[PDB]
Amino acid sequence: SYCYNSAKNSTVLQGVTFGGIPTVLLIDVSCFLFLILVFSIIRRRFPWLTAIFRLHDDQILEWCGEDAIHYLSFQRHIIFLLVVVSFLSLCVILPVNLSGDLLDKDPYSFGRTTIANLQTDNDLLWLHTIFAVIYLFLTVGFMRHHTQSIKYKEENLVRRTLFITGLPRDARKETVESHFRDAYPTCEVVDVQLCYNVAKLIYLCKEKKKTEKSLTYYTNLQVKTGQRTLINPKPCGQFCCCEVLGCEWEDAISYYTRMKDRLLERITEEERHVQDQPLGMAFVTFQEKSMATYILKDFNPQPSSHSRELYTSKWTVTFAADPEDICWKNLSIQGLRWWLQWLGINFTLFLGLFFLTTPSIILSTMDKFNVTKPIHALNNPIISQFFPTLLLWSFSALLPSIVYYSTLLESHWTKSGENQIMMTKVYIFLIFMVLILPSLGLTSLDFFFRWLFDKTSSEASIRLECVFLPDQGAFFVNYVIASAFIGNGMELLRLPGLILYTFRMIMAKTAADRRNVKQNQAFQYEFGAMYAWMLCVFTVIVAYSITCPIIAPFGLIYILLKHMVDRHNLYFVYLPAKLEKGIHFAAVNQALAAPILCLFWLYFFSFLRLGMKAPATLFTFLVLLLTILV
Repeated sequence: SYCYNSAKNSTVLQGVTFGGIPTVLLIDVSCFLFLILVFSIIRRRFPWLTAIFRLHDDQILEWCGEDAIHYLSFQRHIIFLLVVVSFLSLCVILPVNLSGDLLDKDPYSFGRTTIANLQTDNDLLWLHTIFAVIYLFLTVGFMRHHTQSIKYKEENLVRRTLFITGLPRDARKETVESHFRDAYPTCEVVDVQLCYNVAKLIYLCKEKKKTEKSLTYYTNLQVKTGQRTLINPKPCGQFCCCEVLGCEWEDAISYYTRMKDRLLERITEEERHVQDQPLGMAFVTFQEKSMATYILKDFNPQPSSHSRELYTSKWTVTFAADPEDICWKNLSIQGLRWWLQWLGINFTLFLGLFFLTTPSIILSTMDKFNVTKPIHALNNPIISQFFPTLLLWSFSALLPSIVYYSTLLESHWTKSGENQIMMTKVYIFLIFMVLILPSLGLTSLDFFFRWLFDKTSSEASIRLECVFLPDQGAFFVNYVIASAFIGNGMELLRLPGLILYTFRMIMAKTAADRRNVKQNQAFQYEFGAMYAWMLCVFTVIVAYSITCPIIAPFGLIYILLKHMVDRHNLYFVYLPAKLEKGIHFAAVNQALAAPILCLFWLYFFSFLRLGMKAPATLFTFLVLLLTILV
């Protein structure tokens, strides 16, 4: 007498053969091995497994980048934490999940190993919650240790210049200087430089420099070949093989000369206009940092004779960044528009997340909507267990470039806030794209299915105690394996990278041009992107640790697959480390979110299964609140 009672001589449809995890795994590893085979061929063109069998931790610091050492230290800390949690979870909590009767002890159903196979009116889930908290301390300790592995000294002394926003457009340098003298007589200013709408000027000068580089290339090509080169200036104009209306061929030197002259005219126009358009922005540099900091905490003000006309109450004052990194070309989009521009991008990118992950989930349950005909209808094990998973992984792989385009479009101010904020906005969107939003989606899908089939269609309401993801949450398990074998081997071969390789070698000017292109063949290692990827998959793993612990070992494999691969990725192909120390600290403050999410989702599923009447729900609420506050 347990959930999934029966149908008329047809059993049930929701059950799956061990969530289909083995077969996809086999398929996955096959592709992985397939990829590694190609890898060998690639390395025979541009086994080396003995290298990873032989790599050591001294030569990497001896010659390669310094920050790669901290990245590998974080990788080692994560692998140790994951192996500890795997051997601590599969030992106790898997037998605890198996010691229940909601799945009727069916032979090869995934749900028998998940939290779904656990009585709601029990005390064993207390262990869950206890388990769900001890992780924190464990993880915290490990993360704390990793901090002591880098212990970067806090030195960011760029504080002699203050960036001030909210100044009136009619403000003058003399007036603001007099205001600072009056409000802060003990504080003396060396220089005030008002910011104007130069942005448009920057943009034009960037296009001039691009045009000149192009002109110099075609002039040097003529001089070398004696031939005039015709070009098509339309998008994709290289692929225009035929004189069709819209594929006009022009002389390259004549085109780029005319473009340069038109850009020069517009630059000279804009240079006259530059003052007329101030931003009400200001930079105030100082002899000493301490007076600037004094003004800063004072604002975080002292009246002057020039307080009223300068609208001092509307100013926002911060420490000015490095003058060589501040994006002037993105400073003209200040004001509420920027804030609106904010919502003008992420939200639509948010609406992107509903159009790439929701498909996959649908293919996961495209055969589980009739909630009847329960006679082994299911689907081919290739699809609905693997194909949606691979599709989700591929969309996640395409996401970081989309986030790069979005961050460029939203036009931030400081270049420093273009990689740390980049990593944060890739990690958050990845979490919202694989872990939280898809899980909520298919949990609500199971709610719909249960309302369609379980005791509601016949005479009553929903028996909500046995509510869980369809395939009993097998899907993310596949994802982890899809991120471990096919995903990691795929990342090893860098198919976007090799596509760029082939697309740059095929499209050229001369057949024998192997000298060029190869100069930019290798690219800088994007520590932010790979940190965000590892943290996204780690959140997917640890989030379902107290729940559906079969993922816990599989995710371990992932990080191992990652570890070795990134070692190779940090020795042979990709460039050495260059990034700053802030990214690693942010990544340290990133893994702490995974067990918090795990606690939140354990509480969420417990509250979904059983109401708030039981003291367990109240205990989960209070403990989640206190750990979140701390």
